[PDB]
Amino acid sequence: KTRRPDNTAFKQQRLPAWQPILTAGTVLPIFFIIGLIFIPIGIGIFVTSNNIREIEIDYTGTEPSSPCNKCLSPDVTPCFCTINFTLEKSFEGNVFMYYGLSNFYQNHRRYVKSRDDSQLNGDSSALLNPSKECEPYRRNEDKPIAPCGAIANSMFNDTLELFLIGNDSYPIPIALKKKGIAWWTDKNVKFRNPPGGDNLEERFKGTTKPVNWLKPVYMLDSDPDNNGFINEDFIVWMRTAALPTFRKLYRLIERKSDLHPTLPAGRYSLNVTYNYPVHYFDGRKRMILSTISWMGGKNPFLGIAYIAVGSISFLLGVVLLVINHKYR
Amino acid sequence: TWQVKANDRKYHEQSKYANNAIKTYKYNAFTFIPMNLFEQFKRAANLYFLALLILQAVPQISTLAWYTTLVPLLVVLGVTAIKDLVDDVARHKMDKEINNRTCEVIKDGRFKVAKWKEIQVGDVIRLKKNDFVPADILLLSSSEPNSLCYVETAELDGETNLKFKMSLEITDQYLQREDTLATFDGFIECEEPNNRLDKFTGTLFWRNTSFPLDADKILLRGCVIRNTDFCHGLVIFAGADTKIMKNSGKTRFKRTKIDYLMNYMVYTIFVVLILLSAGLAIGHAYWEAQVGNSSWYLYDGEDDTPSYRGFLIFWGYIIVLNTMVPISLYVSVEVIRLGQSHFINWDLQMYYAEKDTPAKARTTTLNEQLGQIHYIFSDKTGTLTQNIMTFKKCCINGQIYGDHRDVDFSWNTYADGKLAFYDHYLIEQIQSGKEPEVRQFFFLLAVCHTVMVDRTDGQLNYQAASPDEGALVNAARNFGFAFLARTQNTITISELGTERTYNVLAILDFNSDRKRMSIIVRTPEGNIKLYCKGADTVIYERLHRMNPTKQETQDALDIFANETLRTLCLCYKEIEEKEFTEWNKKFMAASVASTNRDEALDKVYEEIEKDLILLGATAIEDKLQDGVPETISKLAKADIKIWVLTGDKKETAENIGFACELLTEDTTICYGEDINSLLHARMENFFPPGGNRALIITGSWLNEILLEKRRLEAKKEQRQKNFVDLACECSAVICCRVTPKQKAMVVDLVKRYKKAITLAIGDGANDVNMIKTAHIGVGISGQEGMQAVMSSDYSFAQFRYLQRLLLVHGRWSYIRMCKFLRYFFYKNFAFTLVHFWYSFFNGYSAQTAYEDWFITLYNVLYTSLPVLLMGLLDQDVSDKLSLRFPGLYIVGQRDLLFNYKRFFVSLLHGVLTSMILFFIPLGAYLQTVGQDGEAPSDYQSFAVTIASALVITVNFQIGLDTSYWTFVNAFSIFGSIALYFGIMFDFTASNALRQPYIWLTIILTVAVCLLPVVAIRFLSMTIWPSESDKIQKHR
Ligand SMILES: CCCCCCCC/C=C/CCCCCCCC(=O)O[C@H](COC(=O)CCCCCCCCCCCCCCC)COP(=O)(O)OC[C@H](N)C(=O)O
Ligand SMILES: *[C@@H]1O[C@H](CO)[C@@H](O[C@@H]2O[C@H](CO)[C@@H](O[C@@H]3O[C@H](CO)[C@@H](O)[C@H](O)[C@@H]3O)[C@H](O)[C@H]2NC(C)=O)[C@H](O)[C@H]1NC(C)=O
Ligand SMILES: *[C@@H]1O[C@H](CO)[C@@H](O)[C@H](O)[C@H]1NC(C)=O
Ligand SMILES: *[C@@H]1O[C@H](CO)[C@@H](O)[C@H](O)[C@H]1NC(C)=O
Ligand SMILES: [Mg+2]
Repeated sequence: KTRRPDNTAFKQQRLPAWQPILTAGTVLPIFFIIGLIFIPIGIGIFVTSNNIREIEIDYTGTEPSSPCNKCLSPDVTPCFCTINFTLEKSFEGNVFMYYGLSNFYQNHRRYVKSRDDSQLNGDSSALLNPSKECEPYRRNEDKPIAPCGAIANSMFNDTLELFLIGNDSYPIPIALKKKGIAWWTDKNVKFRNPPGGDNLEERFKGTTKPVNWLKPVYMLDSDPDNNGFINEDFIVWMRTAALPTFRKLYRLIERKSDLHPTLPAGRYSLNVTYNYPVHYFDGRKRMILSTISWMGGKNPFLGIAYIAVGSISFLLGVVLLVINHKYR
Repeated sequence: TWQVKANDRKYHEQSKYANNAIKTYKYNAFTFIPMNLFEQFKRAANLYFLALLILQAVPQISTLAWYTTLVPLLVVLGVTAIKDLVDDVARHKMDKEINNRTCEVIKDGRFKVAKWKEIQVGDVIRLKKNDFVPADILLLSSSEPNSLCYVETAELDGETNLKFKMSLEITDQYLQREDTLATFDGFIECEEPNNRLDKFTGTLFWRNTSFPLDADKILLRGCVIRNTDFCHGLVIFAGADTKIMKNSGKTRFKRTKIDYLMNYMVYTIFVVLILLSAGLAIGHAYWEAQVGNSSWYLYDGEDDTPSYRGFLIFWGYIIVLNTMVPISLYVSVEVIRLGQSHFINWDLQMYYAEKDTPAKARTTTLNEQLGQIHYIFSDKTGTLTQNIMTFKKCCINGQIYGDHRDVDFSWNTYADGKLAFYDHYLIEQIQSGKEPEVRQFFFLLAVCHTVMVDRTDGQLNYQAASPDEGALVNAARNFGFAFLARTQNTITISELGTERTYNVLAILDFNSDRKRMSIIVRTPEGNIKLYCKGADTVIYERLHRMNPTKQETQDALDIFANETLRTLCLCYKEIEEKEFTEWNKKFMAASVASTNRDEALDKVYEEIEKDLILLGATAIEDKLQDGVPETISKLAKADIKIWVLTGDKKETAENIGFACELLTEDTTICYGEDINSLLHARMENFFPPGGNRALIITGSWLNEILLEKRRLEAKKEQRQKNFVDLACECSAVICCRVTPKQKAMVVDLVKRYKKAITLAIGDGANDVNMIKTAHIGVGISGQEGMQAVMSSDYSFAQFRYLQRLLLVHGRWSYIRMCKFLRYFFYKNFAFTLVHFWYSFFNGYSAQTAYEDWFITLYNVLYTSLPVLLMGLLDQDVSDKLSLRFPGLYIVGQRDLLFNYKRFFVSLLHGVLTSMILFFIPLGAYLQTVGQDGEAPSDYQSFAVTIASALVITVNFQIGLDTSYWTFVNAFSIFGSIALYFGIMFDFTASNALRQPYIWLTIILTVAVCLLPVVAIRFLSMTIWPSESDKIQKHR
C-alpha cells in the first residue's frame, strides 16, 4: 500500500505515562487529612459566625397588634412607623445596615433580563433608545424611560433611620453613610452617567422617569457623585439577587472616633418611611444590622457543613481501613 | 423461462433483459444530498438537534442562541456526509473501470471491438487468452481441438487452479470460423437468473434439434480464460443476471452495538427531558396563579393566563435542559473515532515489511466494535494459507529425503528457483545416478499428470487443474526432469537436460472415487511403462507380493501425515508388447459411448492397474501464513469462535483445518450426512455433537440443510434455527464448496439466530459478500484486484495481525469509548440539572443558574480536551499484556462497560452531583456570604460559585477515570481548570473568587462530590477487582 509508518511514541501508543492505582496507602490518608482539616475549619467558621452581633427587625406589619399595620392601607401616601428594639450587647467596629426582602423573586427570568446594560453604562445612543429587552417600561407615554426595565422601576424606596433612646429619653439620630455601599467596579466601570454636559439635568433631556418612581433620576442624591446612574442606592438594587430571600446593603455606620462602642447597648427606635408595598405577594420587609468580622459574615451553614463532611471523612476513612484489613 | 436468441438485439425488446453494465454505487450527483433522510431518521439524535435548532429559531420561545447549535450540527452531519461521499465516489471508479472493459462482439457481419456495457443477452463474443469473461456465455468454439477451454474461477471461488470446460459437439464442428458465427442463430430456453454456480439447466434449439446444456459449457462473468488462444460464446445472463452479481449483497451502513445502545439511552433521556420540562411547566402555571399574578414587580403587560405562561416555558425548559443530550457528545465521538482508527494505520506491528503494506482503517466508525466480536468467518486460500503449495518431502524407494542433511540448483537450467529444498544428499544422488529409483521417481512426476505448459516469453510456466500436480511437476523441473511440452499423442520431457519425447499410448483419467491416475508411455527404446500415482489406500490395494518396500513407505507416509502433509503413492509396471496391444484394442472399444461408458471404463481401468511396483511417495506442503496456528489458538482464548468458509474442496479444507489446529485428534468430525440425521431427529422430536466439537459441511449440503406456503415458511424458519443451534455448539465449523452468497448467508444466520457480533475476513471477490455482511469486514491484502480490500472496513496483509486488531485496538477502543460515553453524559447531566433544582427558587421561570457565556464554553473549552485524550490515550494494560491475556477481551464480548445499568448509574451520579453542586452554594448563600460593600450574594456570584465548583469537580472526575496519565493528559486536566480561571481573571465574575467564603464553598462542594466517588471506586475494586485491576495490581 504505502511506506512504513514512522515510529513515534504517540503514533505507536507508547507515550510515557503514569498508571495510578487506588491503593490503600493513597486513599486512606486523604480521607483523614481532609477530615483533619475540615474539622478545624468547621470549628473556625462556626465559632466566628456565632461571635457576630446581629439584629434583624421585620417591619412589614402584616400581623395585627404591631405599630406598623396602618401603612398597609396608606390613605395618605407618606406613612411612618416606629419600631423599638434593644441591643443587649453593644456592637463593635463597622456596622452595616441592610434591608431584607422575602418572597421577592428578583431572580425571575422575566425580571432579571428587564434592563438595558448599554444605557446604564452611559451610552448616549441607548439613552434615548432603550433596548427591547426592557419592553414593558420602554417609553412612558411619548419619550423613553431613562432607567428602563422592571428592575429599575421596582426600586426599593423606603427610608430607614435609627434613633438611640438614651437615659434622658430623647432620641439621638445616628449618622448613616449612604456612600461606598456598591461595588467599586459598579460605580466606576459598569454604571456611569451619559457623556457630555456638567449638570445632570441637561444630560437626561428627553427621557422620562420610571413609572413607579416618585421623582426623576436627576436628584436621587444631592451629591453630584451619588446621583444619576452612579447613585449608590440605585446601583445596589439593580445588582440582582440569586434567591427570593435576600438582603441588600443600605447604610454604613463607621467606627466611632471615641473608644466607645459604635452602637452602645441600650434602647433604639427604628423610624421608617413606609413606601414599598410588599404584602400583596406575602413579602416581608426587614432591617438588618450586622458587625464586621475579619472572616467574612455570619454563615452557620458552612461551619456545620465542614463539621459534618469533616467527620464523615473519618467514618469513611475508618470504614475503608477496616474493609481493607478484612480483604487485605 | 429465460429465452436467448443469438445475433438478435431486438428479439425480446418488444427490460427483463439486463444490459451488461453494472451499478454498485448508491448516490448519484442529485440524490446524494437527500442522504440526510438516512442520517436524520436512523439516528434520533440528529432529529432531536434539528428540533432544537428549529425550536431555538423562533424568538417567542427561546432561552439560548441557535448559532451554537447549527455549527456543531453541520459538523456532525458534514463529517458523515463526506465519509459516505468518498466511499461512494470510489465505488463509481470501480464500476467505471469494470464497465469500460474492452471485448469483442459479433456486430453486423464481423467481430468489432466493444466495451462491457455494450454487451447484451444473445450477443456472440470472442475472448482471447487471459481475458475476463464479460457475461455468462455458452461456450461455442475454441482455438484447440474439441472446442476445449480452461477458465480461472478466482472470483466464484478463491482457487486459482484451472477449471475444465467444453462446448457442444455439434457447435464445435460448425462454429469454428467467424463467418459461421455471424450467421449463427441458436435459440436457448435456459433457467432464470440465479445465484447457483455449480448447476445450469437449459437446451440449445439449433439446426432443428435440441441439445441439453450443463455448467461445463457455461463460462460465468467472474472467470478468466487461460491457456487457450481464443474462444467464442453467446451471452445469456448479462450485467445483473450474471451468477456472480446475484452472488453479491448490498452495501449497508454498518454501525456499532454501542451506537444502537446510545439510541436507546437517548430515548430515555428524551422521556425524562419532556417529563422534567412538563413538570416544571406545570409548576410555573401554578406559581403564576398564586404568586406571579399578585407580584406587582413582575408585571410586564401582554396579559397571559397562567396556563399560557406555563405552556411557553415548556419549550424554554426544553432549551435550558437541552444539554441533557449534548451535540458536543457527537462532535467529540467523531474525533475519538478518527483518532482511534489512525492508530490502526500507524501500527508498526500490523505492518507487513516485504510487501510494504500497513494496515488501513477504511471505516473509522466501527473501532469499538472490534472489541465485541463473537464469531470470525474466514476464507482458507490466501487468508489462512499463502496459496503456495510446495514439494517438501519424498520417500524415494525406501529412504526418506528432504531432511536438511548433506541448494543452488545451478546444475540444471530449467530450475526456476521457487523450490526451497535444503537436502543435498538427494541432489548428489540425482547427479550421481547410482540408484535408478531416484531418476524414475521424478520422471514419474513429470509424466503422470494433466499439468499444462505456457512457454510464454521463454518462461516454462505450468498451469494445472489440481494444485497437487502443479506442485509435483514444478518440483520435478527443479530436479532436472522438466516437462517441456505435450502434444495429443506424445509428451516431451528433459531428463537432466537431454531431450526425450515419449509417445503416450493411453492416459488414465482421475475421478473422485478413483482417487488415482496413471499413464501408459512407450519409451523410445520400445518398452512400455504404466506410470501410476494416487492415494495411499487405493494404491496399496493394487500391489504385488515381491514389493519389499510396503512397510518402509507405510512408515514414511505416517511421518508425512504427522506434520499434515498431503501424500501420494507412486508406482510403475513393465507391460509387455503383445499384452498392451491386445488390451489397447479392448481399451479403444471401451472408449465408445455404447451404453454408459462408466462401468466399462471402470472395469478396464481396474485390470490395467494390477501388479504395480512402487517408486516411493511424495509429501506436498500447503503453506500456512505465518502465525496462523498461534493466532487461532490466541483468539480462541478470547472466546472467539472461528468458522472457515471456503470455496475449495472438502479434502483441502479439512487438511488445512488440521494444520491450523482447528481440528485435532480429539475432535470427531461430523459431515453433512451426520448432521441431516440429527436435524431430522430434532424436527421429529443440547445437541449430541456438543461433545463432538467439529463440523465439515459442503455447499451442496448447506442448501439441503437450509432447505433453500405459510407452514413451509415456518419449517424454513425452524430448520435454519436448528442448524445454527447445532453448528454454534462446535469448536470448529468448516464450510467448503460454498458460493460467495452462501458465505454471507452463514454470517447472516449467526447474526440473526444468535445476536452475535461477527467478523468476516478474506481476500478476493469470493469473500466480498460476507465482508459486506459481517459487522466487521477485514480484507487481506495481496490480490491485484483489491476487491476484498476495497469493500472491507479494515485491511492488513497477514492473518496474524488479527491479534492486534482485536486484542489491542478492538479491546482498548471498547474501553476508551465506554469510558468516554459514561463520563460525557455525567459531566453534562451534572451541568444541565442545576437549572432543574434552581427552578424551585426562581418561580420555575427557566432562569439558568450559570452565566450565558459559561453555558456556551462549558463543553467547548472547560470540559472538552481532557475527555478526548482519555478517549484516545487510555490503556488499562499494555499491548504486551493485552496479547498475553486474551481473557481480557471477554469484557467487551459480554457488554460489561456500557449497559442500561451502567448508563443509569451515570445519570444517578450526574443527578447527585448537580444536587450537591446547587444546594451547598444555596445553603452558604441563603443566610450570609462574606457581606460588606464589596460582596457576593449577587446572582453573578451565585452563578460563578456553581460554575467554578462544577468545572473543578468534572475535571477532577476525568482524572480519576483516566488510568494512563500521559503528560498531555495531565496538562489538559489542569489546563482546563487553569483556562476556566484564566478567562475570568481579565486573562464582576472575578470579584466573587477573591472572597474566602466563595472559595470555601467551592472546596466544600468539590469534596462532597468527589470523596464519595473515591471511596466507591476504591471500595469497588477491593471487594470486586476486575481482571485488568488484578493484572495492574500484580504488574
Ligand atoms: C491553558 C491550557 C489549556 C489547554 C486545554 C484548553 C481547552 C482547549 C480545547 C481544544 C479542543 C476543543 C474541542 C472542542 C470539542 C467540540 C465540542 C462542541 O462541539 O461544543 C459545542 C459547540 O461547539 C462549536 O461551537 C463548534 C465546534 C467545532 C469543533 C471543531 C472540530 C473538532 C475539533 C477537534 C479538536 C481536536 C484537538 C486535537 C485532538 C488531539 C457545544 O456543545 P453543547 O454545549 O453540548 O450543546 C449546546 C446546545 N446544544 C445549544 O444549542 O447551544
Ligand atoms: C415607592 O415605590 C412604589 C412602588 O413599589 C410606588 O408606588 C407606585 O406608584 C406609582 C405612581 O407613581 C403607581 O403607578 C400608577 O399610579 C397612578 C397614580 O399616579 C395610579 O392611578 C395607577 O393605578 C398606578 O398605580 C404604582 O401602582 C405604585 N405601585 C403599587 C404597587 O401600587 C411609590 O409611589 C413610591 N414612593 C416614593 C415616595 O418613591
Ligand atoms: C415604641 O416607642 C414609641 C416612642 O418611644 C412609643 O410611643 C411606643 O409606645 C413604643 N411601642 C412599644 C411597643 O414599645
Ligand atoms: C421620622 O421621620 C419623619 C421623616 O423624616 C419625621 O417627620 C418624623 O418626625 C420622624 N419621627 C417619628 C415619626 O417619630
Ligand atoms: Mg482467498
